[PDB]
Amino acid sequence: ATDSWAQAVDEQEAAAESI
Amino acid sequence: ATDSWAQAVDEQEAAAESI
Amino acid sequence: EDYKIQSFDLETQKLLKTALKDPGSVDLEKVSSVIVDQSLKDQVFSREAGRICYTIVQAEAKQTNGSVFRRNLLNRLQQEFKAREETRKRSTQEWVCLVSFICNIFDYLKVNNMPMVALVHPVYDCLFRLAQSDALKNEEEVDCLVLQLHRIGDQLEKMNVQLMDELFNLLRDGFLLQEDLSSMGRLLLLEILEFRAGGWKLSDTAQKYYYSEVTD
Amino acid sequence: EDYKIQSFDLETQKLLKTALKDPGSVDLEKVSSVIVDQSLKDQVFSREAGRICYTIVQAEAKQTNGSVFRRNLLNRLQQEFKAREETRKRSTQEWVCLVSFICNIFDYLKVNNMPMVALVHPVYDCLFRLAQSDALKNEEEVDCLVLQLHRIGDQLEKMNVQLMDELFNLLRDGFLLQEDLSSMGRLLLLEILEFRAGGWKLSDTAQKYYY
Repeated sequence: ATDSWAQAVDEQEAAAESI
Repeated sequence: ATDSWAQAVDEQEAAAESI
Repeated sequence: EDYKIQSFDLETQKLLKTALKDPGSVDLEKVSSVIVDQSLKDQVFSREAGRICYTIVQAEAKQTNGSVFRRNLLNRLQQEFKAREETRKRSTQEWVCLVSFICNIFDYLKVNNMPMVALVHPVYDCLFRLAQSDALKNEEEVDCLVLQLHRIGDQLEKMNVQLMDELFNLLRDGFLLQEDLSSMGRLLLLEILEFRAGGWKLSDTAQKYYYSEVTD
Repeated sequence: EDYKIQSFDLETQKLLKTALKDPGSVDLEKVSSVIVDQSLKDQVFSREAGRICYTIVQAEAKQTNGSVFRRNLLNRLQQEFKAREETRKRSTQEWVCLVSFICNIFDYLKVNNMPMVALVHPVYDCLFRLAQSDALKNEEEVDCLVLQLHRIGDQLEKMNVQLMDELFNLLRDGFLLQEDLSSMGRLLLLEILEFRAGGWKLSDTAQKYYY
């Protein structure tokens, strides 16, 4: 899970989950 | 001039000088 | 409402239909793989595959607050991406079906209403590949190149302009310099050069030249 | 002050400067005839003559409250225009010079501050000639075509869109169709095909490429 696409998206979501 | 540009320009000018 | 499910096996149709209603119950890993499988073979589907993938993540996060499906899909897709260079050699139609599917995912599948940054650079990698003189020979590839610049052109340029300028240089270069381009090849390229120049809109004069013009 | 006036004879330079303020004291039939003739020849003058021609008509409006100079200049120029296909055989230099000059005129010479309708179809006739399969070969003439569309395309489209549409339908054909098109002629076309498509502006990214 280093350059993982799935990871990078999960992190985009959470970056937005914090308002 | 019968079909001369110089004639056609005069008429475009004279047109503009009519209200 | 139209998903283009009809291409599938009858029992696989049910798998996808019940996945849109209850993702918790169904195996989401297999749902993802089956989707990727079919879209690599069917182009009519690879376009509408974006639609369905979205609605599933939409349903899954609203039902179990999870992203299990999305990750299964992306891992699978990235696996295909890494390998593209090989897939290109193997068969053209499978490779352009891949690009189509990547781009249609980037189009419809959104995170919290925004395009996934993770696929921005990848999508640009395919386009830059499709822009190479070996790939501008092939008229079936150029077909796929402009459809994407049509569908998501504006969106990408907004994510990254720099890469878009770069890419449109290669297109200019191919036109000016490259020798062997199919007749359409040349015609499909000018259109898109004008498309972007207008701001991802096709002017009326252009429309007619390309869409009403008749060639003996 | 500056009109790039030197190009002319030093005593002709005496006739013109005094014709700028005082048209009543000069033979305007000469002044017109003088201009047309060297402008065909001197290509630099094919771009600065407009400025001069206008300011003269402005003076004659002011001084004699009339245009006679404009009649002589237009008659003189319509002649040279009719006889253009002969001048295209005779020279390319002389042909490109004439087109350059007609456009330059249309651009500056105005009738109650509005473009002369009389010259629309003429100018478009020139640009259509330059867009022919024969003319697109010669990169003296493609130079000319795009130098005009850079500074008067804007108003020409506004005057008549259908003609402009046809002109750019030719250029598009001349790009897909032509077997032999000048290497850098191919460059200068694509550049305007974009220029116009972006509403007669050259985009920043395009400005880097071509320059």
